[PDB]
Amino acid sequence: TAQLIDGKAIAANLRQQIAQRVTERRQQGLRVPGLAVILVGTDPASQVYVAHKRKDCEEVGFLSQAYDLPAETSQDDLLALIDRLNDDPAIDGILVQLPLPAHLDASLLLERIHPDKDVDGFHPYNIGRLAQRMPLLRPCTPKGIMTLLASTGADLYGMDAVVVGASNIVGRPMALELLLGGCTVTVTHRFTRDLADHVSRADLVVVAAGKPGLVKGEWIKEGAIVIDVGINRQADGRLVGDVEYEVAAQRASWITPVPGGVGPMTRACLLENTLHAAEHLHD
Amino acid sequence: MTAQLIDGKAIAANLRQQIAQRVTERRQQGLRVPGLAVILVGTDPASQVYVAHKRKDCEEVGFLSQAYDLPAETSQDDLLALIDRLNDDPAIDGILVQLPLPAHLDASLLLERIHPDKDVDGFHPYNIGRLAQRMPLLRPCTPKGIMTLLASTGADLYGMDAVVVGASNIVGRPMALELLLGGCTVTVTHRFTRDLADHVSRADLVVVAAGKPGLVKGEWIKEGAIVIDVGINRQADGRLVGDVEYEVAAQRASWITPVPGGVGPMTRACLLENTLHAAEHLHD
Repeated sequence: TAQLIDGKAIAANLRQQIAQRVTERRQQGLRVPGLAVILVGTDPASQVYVAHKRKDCEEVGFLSQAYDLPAETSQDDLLALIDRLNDDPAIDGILVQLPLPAHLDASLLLERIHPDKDVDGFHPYNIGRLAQRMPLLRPCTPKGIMTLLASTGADLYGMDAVVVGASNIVGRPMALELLLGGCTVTVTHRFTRDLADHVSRADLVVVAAGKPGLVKGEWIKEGAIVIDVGINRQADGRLVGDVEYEVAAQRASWITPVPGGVGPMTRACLLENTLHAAEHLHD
Repeated sequence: MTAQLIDGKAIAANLRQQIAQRVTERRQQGLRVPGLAVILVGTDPASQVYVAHKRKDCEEVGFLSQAYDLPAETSQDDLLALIDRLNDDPAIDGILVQLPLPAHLDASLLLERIHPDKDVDGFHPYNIGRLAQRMPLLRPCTPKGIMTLLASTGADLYGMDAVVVGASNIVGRPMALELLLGGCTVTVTHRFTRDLADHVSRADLVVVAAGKPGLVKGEWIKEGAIVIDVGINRQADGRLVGDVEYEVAAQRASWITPVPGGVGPMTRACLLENTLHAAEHLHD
């Protein structure tokens, strides 16, 4: 009964729009956006995810620079690579594939990225800027979920929204995006006393919990919008989502099927960030 | 009527002593005294008063003070260079800029020039982002102060339903990030919120920062709730009437802040606490 949000189709529309914009730039003599994607180590998951990023990068016609470093690359060498990419005016976005080898300080390395080239958008400065209602580059997964909400044509102003999975990296950012978008926002987490009462009052539910069946379909308010993205922002391979779909779908006005498009939306908004950076932040 | 009163002025005075006693300990032990550079640009009467308050407190706890009372016409570039020198001075732990600035300066670019490291006010986007991701560097001082007020009640914030009334306010978002880190379930409301009463009346903890007299009705307060009413002026509270209807709220709340209360002293006290922390933990 609920209409379906198709994140995969919206991510494709978004890649298509970015590719066309890039074609309008290149004919106009404007610089093509550059994206450096850095991989360190052997992790099969990370090789697959990085591969999807670069495939999406090529489709959209960005200038791209691959850096497939070996796992024992020093922290300092990696800093010098990030220092050099910041000072390269041909590069608009710098991506450091996660997770990184144990010896590497994850936070130090990621925070070395100029916030205006941090197209993932989770650099602390970027989240802080979102927090104070003037984002530089928005965290791409939350941004991607706002795009999902936008496709429903719903008016978020005054909507009671609930974010389930505060502990997740997307959770706080997601809350800041929804507040920016006009919603009253409740954030819940593992220690929330009565999740059912919070969810049942919500016009909008965003769940990123990685806990199958956590949100009962009975908790969903009639007419609610339900976004179920789990904890993997790069690829959704779940057979069952955090929300119990059947009943949820009987009551929601809009729902994301599971597995859904969180990965493609995340990559699309990542590219969208790279383009914006080029058009707006780098001259 | 029946609510234990949260006294922010007492707590702030108590906190200034501790900073003072710790400074005297460092001074007795030959360790470096924390340094605070306080910048004032222009001559706005309220801004002069507020820096005065900051600098009285700064001298009370025995910090090294550097005062920059600059003229209102001071160039943005000249002010940048001032910030640059202060950033690299090992004697200076905290760099503070009194607001508002004259309108001709890009106040964001200047405030962001400060190393989050020396941002003792704590509202640098980096600092707010670090707080957002559960790994705070220097905590925004007004929200930190509200967390201290709450800690003094002895309450367990874990699984409490908290509501922050004032998203508009510069404190609102950081308040929410503080409350979440403290383990509350947190709802943030603002001018487009529907049924504000329903959100407030479900809350075990209400933090209001609206600058709107009587906005939150005392009848909306949950029985046994903790109620913090700090208005929208972080440096002073001169309201005759608060955001919460005090008389009725006091009959229902377990703890409540009187109004006019201690948001200002608490804010300055936590700013000073961040300077000490900077000195003891972030610098040499």
